[PDB]
Amino acid sequence: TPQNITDLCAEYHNTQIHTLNDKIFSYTESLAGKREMAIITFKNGATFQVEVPGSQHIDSQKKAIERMKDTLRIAYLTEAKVEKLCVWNNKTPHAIAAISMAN
Amino acid sequence: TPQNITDLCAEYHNTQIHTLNDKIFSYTESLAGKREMAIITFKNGATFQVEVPGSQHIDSQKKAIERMKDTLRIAYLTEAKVEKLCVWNNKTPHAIAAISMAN
Amino acid sequence: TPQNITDLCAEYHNTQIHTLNDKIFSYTESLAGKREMAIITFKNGATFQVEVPGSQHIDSQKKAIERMKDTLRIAYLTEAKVEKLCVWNNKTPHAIAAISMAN
Amino acid sequence: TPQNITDLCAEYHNTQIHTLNDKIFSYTESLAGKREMAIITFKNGATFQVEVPGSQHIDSQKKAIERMKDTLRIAYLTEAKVEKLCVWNNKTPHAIAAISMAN
Amino acid sequence: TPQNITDLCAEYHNTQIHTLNDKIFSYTESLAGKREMAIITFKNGATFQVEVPGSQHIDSQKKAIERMKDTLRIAYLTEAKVEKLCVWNNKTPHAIAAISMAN
Repeated sequence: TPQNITDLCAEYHNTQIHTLNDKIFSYTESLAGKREMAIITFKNGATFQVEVPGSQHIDSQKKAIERMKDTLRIAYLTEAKVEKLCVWNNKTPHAIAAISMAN
Repeated sequence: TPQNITDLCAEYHNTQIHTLNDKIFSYTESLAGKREMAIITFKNGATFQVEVPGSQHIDSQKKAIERMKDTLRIAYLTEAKVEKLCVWNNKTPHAIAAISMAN
Repeated sequence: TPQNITDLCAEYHNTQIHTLNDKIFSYTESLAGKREMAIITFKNGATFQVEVPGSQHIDSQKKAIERMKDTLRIAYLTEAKVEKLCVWNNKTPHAIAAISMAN
Repeated sequence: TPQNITDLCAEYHNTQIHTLNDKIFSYTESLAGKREMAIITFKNGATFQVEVPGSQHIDSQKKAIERMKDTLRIAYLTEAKVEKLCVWNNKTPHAIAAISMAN
Repeated sequence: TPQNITDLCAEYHNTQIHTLNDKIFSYTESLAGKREMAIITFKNGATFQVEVPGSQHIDSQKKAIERMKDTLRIAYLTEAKVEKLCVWNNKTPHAIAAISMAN
């Protein structure tokens, strides 16, 4: 298994690492039909989503999508520094695949 | 895919944005039959609900409704500032579709 | 839908409002068979339960019963002020139907 | 329904009350197969388990077992004082049936 | 049942105890397909995973794997000291089987 987010991210196509080293500036979540998603931003203007679950996702990802939204909410509320995000860059906003937190 | 709450809200019929920029004043939840819901208020008097799950909701919204009540409870307890709510205005109290949190 | 806990409470028989305006003094939880319940008290001694799920409950209430126990535990640990409880008074201890928190 | 943990405990065979009036000293949890359980200790050395779910358990206890592990973890992390435990004493470590927390 | 993490760990083949007595330095989680996992590190460089649920795991472990990831997240965010990890050391990074928190 990968030992860090960068190596993990590199195992997939259409991804990139963003380095934030900053707490989340805003947290948005929606229960509206077909937009059951979360959106975060950072003070540098960067915006990211956790995608609406869809046919691109495999079954094993469903619980992990829900966990990620849990993680972003509590990170936001505790002002935890986000080190890096692994994202898919073929979506707008870029779609979160992985998160690391440090410092 | 929308990049913020305002753009997301605009995709739906019978919605509007309320700007609060304030912590939640009160949090109420019920387990009584047919009233399994949450109600929040702000010190300006504004009252909002998370609706009881019903036939106006698609399968994908059900988990998101449960998440929203989780979010409102922990926002209330941490005194997190609510920036905006996207609501359906064809319900009373107006029914929450989305929330953004920021300072 | 109801604007507040008092109006919600009045939609049901065998209920009353207790106004506490105080934090929970004690929290008790059981996994023992046929007693899978929570009990709370306030400083004055008044005692309330979240009932064991039973025949009186409709299916939609089951997730709400679990949420209520989650709410009581975190309210207890954070010393959140409980404003009101809506309770069924045909049980002993009185059985919680709804809770409002406000500072 | 019982008004408190001591009365609840007395409804069962093979139980006793431990009065700790102390925070949890250590919290242990395992995902290893057939040992999916939690263990806590107190500074006095007293050790308690949440049992692995088994044939002795009824369906209604499954969620409550998960909830108790949730409760012990957050009590441990918040340094919440544990008042009493109701335990089954026909197991080693003694198996938790119920917990009370008070200031 | 085992009374502590060291004795639990010894019940299994291909395990060892690591003694950290330190808070988690970094927390990483992924929702990417086939890498639905968490990774933690300590400041001494030690790196550990919660393995992706697979066919090595029995059904009772599935909920416990999710719980473990919940625990590591909240331990990280609260700066809780991790005492020991029981790991399988036939995986790289070593795969977490159990955790103890004290002190």
